[PDB]
Amino acid sequence: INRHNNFRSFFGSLMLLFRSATGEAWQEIMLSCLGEKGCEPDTTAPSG
Amino acid sequence: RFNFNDGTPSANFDTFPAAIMTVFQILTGEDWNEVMYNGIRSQGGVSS
Amino acid sequence: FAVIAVQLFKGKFFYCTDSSKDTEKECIGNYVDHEKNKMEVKGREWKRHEFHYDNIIWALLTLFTVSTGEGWPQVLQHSVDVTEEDRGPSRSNRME
Amino acid sequence: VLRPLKLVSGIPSLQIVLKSIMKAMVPLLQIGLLLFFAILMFAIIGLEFYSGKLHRACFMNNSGILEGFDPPHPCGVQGCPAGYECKDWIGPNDGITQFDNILFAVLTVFQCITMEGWTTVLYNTNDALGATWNWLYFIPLIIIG
Amino acid sequence: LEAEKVQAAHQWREDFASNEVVYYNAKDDEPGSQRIKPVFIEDANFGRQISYQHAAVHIPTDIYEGSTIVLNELNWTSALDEVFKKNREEDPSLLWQVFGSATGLARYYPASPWVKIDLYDVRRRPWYIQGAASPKDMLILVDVSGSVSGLTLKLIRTSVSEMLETLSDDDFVNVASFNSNAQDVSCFQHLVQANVRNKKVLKDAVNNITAKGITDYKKGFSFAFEQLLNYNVSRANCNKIIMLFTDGGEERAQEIFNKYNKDKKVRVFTFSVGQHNYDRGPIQWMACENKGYYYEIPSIGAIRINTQEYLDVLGRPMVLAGDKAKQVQWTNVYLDALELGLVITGTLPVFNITGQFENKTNLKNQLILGVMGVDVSLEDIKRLTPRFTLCPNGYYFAIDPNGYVLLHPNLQPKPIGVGIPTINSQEPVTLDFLDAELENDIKVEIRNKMIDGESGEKTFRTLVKSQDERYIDK
Amino acid sequence: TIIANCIVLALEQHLPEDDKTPMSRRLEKTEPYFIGIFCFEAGIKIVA
Amino acid sequence: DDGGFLLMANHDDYTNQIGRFFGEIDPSLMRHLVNISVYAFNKSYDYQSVCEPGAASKQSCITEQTQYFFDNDSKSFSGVLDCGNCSRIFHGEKLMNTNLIFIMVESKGTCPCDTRLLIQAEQTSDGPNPCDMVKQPRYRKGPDVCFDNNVLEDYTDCGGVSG
Ligand SMILES: *[C@@H]1O[C@H](CO)[C@@H](O[C@@H]2O[C@H](CO)[C@@H](O[C@@H]3O[C@H](CO)[C@@H](O[C@@H]4O[C@H](CO)[C@@H](O)[C@H](O)[C@H]4NC(C)=O)[C@H](O)[C@H]3NC(C)=O)[C@H](O)[C@H]2NC(C)=O)[C@H](O)[C@H]1NC(C)=O
Ligand SMILES: *[C@@H]1O[C@H](CO)[C@@H](O[C@@H]2O[C@H](CO)[C@@H](O)[C@H](O)[C@H]2NC(C)=O)[C@H](O)[C@H]1NC(C)=O
Ligand SMILES: *[C@@H]1O[C@H](CO)[C@@H](O[C@@H]2O[C@H](CO)[C@@H](O)[C@H](O)[C@H]2NC(C)=O)[C@H](O)[C@H]1NC(C)=O
Ligand SMILES: *[C@@H]1O[C@H](CO)[C@@H](O[C@@H]2O[C@H](CO)[C@@H](O)[C@H](O)[C@H]2NC(C)=O)[C@H](O)[C@H]1NC(C)=O
Ligand SMILES: CC(C)CCC[C@@H](C)[C@H]1CC[C@H]2[C@@H]3CC=C4C[C@@H](O)CC[C@]4(C)[C@H]3CC[C@]12C
Ligand SMILES: [Ca+2]
Ligand SMILES: [Ca+2]
Repeated sequence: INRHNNFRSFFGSLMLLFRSATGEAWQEIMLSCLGEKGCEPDTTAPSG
Repeated sequence: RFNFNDGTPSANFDTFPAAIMTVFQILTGEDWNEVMYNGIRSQGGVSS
Repeated sequence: FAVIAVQLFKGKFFYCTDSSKDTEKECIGNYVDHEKNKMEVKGREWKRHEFHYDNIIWALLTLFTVSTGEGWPQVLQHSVDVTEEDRGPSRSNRME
Repeated sequence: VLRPLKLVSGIPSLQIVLKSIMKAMVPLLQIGLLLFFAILMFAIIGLEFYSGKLHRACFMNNSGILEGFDPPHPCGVQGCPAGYECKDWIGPNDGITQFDNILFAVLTVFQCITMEGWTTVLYNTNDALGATWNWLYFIPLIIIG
Repeated sequence: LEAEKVQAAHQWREDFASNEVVYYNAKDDEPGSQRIKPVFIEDANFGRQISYQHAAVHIPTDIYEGSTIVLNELNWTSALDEVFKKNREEDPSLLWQVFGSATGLARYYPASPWVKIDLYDVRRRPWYIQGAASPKDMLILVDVSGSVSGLTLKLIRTSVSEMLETLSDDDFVNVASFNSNAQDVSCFQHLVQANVRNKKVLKDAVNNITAKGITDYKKGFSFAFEQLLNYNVSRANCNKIIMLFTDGGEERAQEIFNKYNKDKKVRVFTFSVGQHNYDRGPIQWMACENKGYYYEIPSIGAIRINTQEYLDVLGRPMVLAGDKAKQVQWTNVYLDALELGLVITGTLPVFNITGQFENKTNLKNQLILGVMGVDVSLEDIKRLTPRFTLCPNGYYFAIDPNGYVLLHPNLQPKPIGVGIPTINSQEPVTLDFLDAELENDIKVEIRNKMIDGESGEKTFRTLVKSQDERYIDK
Repeated sequence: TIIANCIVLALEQHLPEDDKTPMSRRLEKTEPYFIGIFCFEAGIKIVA
Repeated sequence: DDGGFLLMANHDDYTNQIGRFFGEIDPSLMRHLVNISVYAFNKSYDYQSVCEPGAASKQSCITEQTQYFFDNDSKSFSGVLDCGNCSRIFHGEKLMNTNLIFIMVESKGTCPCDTRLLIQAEQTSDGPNPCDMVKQPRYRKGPDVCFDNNVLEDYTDCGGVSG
């Protein structure tokens, strides 16, 4: 899950799904989107 | 010919079991390009 | 097949971050890593392979990923390196 | 290495089985032709667009005129994102995966239609020419090829 | 004497939950131990901040503190802190006193913080190596057959290079290679004195070898045994060992060993280098059929720790000699690790003597506990030889039995250079008397009379060099 | 005979830079026998 | 002076480079002076010398040194210098109660020749060759205490059975 392969945008997610459908490293993606991964910094919605 | 400076890959053609395993893996068509890259750089690189 | 695969590689998919250590008792502390021609001090971690056969659910998931055809050479290599119940891998130990 | 093939001639039953195997595979030949043309069609398209565009990469790290990411980042028309500078690069897979001439293009297209590492080729040209139109070349190639 | 007695009365606890081990760990800012925060008052005779209240402990990076081996060592060594002080109160002008354990840790007094990555290991230090065993006649055998090409060859090159770091001026070494034909690797053809200059010739030669051919152990070992029976050249007349750097074979080479070393007067240490599946049986057999040891080097991380452990085998005859094999030795002039300048180190091994009252264990008692050492700076020696009662042309100088100068006006606190620096201080400062000043026919005779030891006087005419390297006068 | 030749070919081990396992040297000695047997079977079918 | 360093000049172009080795500026006359045995050199090696790294910070290396001095006790010297299709005659007298020498030769422009420079400075090197030093090594005396091959030794632990 990096700048090339991520679920950030609709077209990025569509490309990721197509890549998994062709079976490239879909298990690696599954592992990389599994668990307690660090979260993207939200620019808006301030919090304490 | 597969023992490079960083080590020989698991998919090599040294022994008969290893050669048959590599051929089976290429037949299943999984990561065959990575074996082809080793087979090219063992015969003299991309030049020859 | 998953039940048979469990009895073959149950608990044997463990490894230390440095190849010197073989069990979890030794795999603790810090060590110097000589990868990519550069030294670095890293902690020792007793990790498990991402896809294993510790129980039947993990065995089923691993066999599904193998059936899809993805990453199965790496799983085969890990299974071949299998040595014993709670020991780190030995290269090409069990090629059968 | 053809010595094991002498068993086929030794046993005529294996000869019959091999004859059946070959006979079942004759009608596929025309399909193979339709494959080759496709491989010829895209390779030429890859020759007019990607030829020589994968020879620079981000290297400058003030660490010995070397280093860089393990999946090396090829340079393009925008430059490196950070304190890296574009420098001459041998090639993605040690200079193997590229569209320099028609043979390299044909090999790359054949590797792509087998769905083995085609995403790496797509991403190599994404950061070397922009990600705007590259998807228009690889998505049909998988769908058609 | 105290370390031997205190260690003998050790109970070897297995858990340190309640009775924690309290110690000061250097290079710091884990269960089973408690740390110490020291005061670190400034004090002269040292370039840093020290503390006389306790002794610091250095544990190398690759060794985990808190394991059973280190924690047991950290207990019985805590009784050395009292003796460390008793020596200092009895002699206020005393420099570092250090006990280098065979475990890998070093406990030194007074306590000072340790000085990128840290690759210090007390067992590799020249003062430890010279007291862990006697001089040797090492002869390295390198297998350069085809099967070692690739990763194994570059591991063998680094393993041999790191093995030469364990040799000193009293040890004599040669490197030979064999692939269906045994030959020397360099321009030597016999055992050389293994000083700084000679060790670089072997390092460059061993870094230029290529792998091709078929292994032949009979021809490789015949050349090795012939090299150790020369006696035409200067040698050590001590431990004669053969180091076989290979990967794996199927030849026991029995007929050679029952021919040359029928009485087993030559040890054979065999190393298996690289990641491979070749049969190690012949390699393991000839290793300990000839009073040797077998080592495995599968990666770079195992190079450093496996090319230093052969000194445990060489120390067995020294331990069995008992109190006869306890003599203080002094090393060559070298730069202190803790930035103290040029120093020399005394050295005395420590023996592990549990159960010697009844003489019943004798199983792990043939290994040494470690090496005790005390540092003497060259400024201490210079204070005992005042030079202001004689003209600037007059001076003192002292000489080693190897010819090196312990004290000389031309000795400088910089490492001696070898070769030309071509780019893309762990070596000692060993400067010869004949290189400190202008060589002469009389100087050689005078120096030779000092090597063996005999008083005398000699006045003569000589041409001497000026302070600035531009003039010469008689 | 063909089965035996297949087994012999299956036991070969390949080493880099002109290196031979001692087992492979012994296997190299069996080739003239197979060559002679195949020459005999070919001669029996060419001229007879 | 005693060492061939320029202390005086006549051209007023050498006076700018005062205190310079004569062989760096007049190699032809300097080399001949060594030959006629008025200046005698021996070289020596400095092992504790810092050097600029070369193509493969700073590191230590051996730099060969050289020094010159009066060889013979003769006072006056006269002779003819030959450099090729030219002839220059020189006369040399040494100042009394001083380490100075006075030389007079014809101008360098008279003889159209230019020999290679004879430089006396810190020149990095690698000698002497250790390949032949070991054939005739310096005298040394090692320890007389040896400990090996004790009959009580165990040596029953290999490196293989334990592992
Ligand atoms: C000086 O010499 C003495 C004796 O000559 C020596 O003392 C001996 O120390 C060892 C420890 O290294 C004691 O060993 C006992 O026996 C085994 C050792 O293997 C331990 O049992 C387990 O063994 C396995 C493998 O064998 C090991 O992995 C495991 O960690 C061990 N422990 C477990 C499972 O709990 C015993 O536990 C161990 N004894 C104890 C109390 O732990 C010998 O008994 C000691 N012998 C004597 C006479 O005291 C001493 O270490 C030497 N000096 C130094 C500095 O080492
Ligand atoms: C090893 O550690 C133990 C525990 O710290 C030491 O045993 C203690 O020693 C003190 C001082 O003599 C006694 O007061 C305690 O009663 C001892 N037992 C405990 C604390 O359980 C022991 O001395 C250490 N060994 C050495 C050689 O110093
Ligand atoms: C040097 O050692 C060699 C053996 O390594 C020996 O060579 C001898 O040479 C002399 C003269 O040629 C002859 O006696 C024999 O040919 C050689 N053998 C012996 C036993 O003498 C000898 O030990 C040394 N060479 C010398 C002393 O000249
Ligand atoms: C230093 O210079 C002296 C004198 O110039 C040289 O010694 C040579 O060898 C002996 C020893 O004095 C003399 O008889 C010779 O006349 C000297 N010259 C030559 C050419 O042999 C030598 O150059 C130097 N001495 C050394 C290096 O020990
Ligand atoms: C042709 C395709 C379907 C594969 C057929 C399987 C056969 C030919 C292969 C696959 C796995 C192979 C085995 C893998 C590993 C070992 C262990 C080694 O120490 C001896 C050989 C042996 C026992 C191999 C013999 C050949 C083998 C049995
Ligand atoms: Ca795939
Ligand atoms: Ca071999």
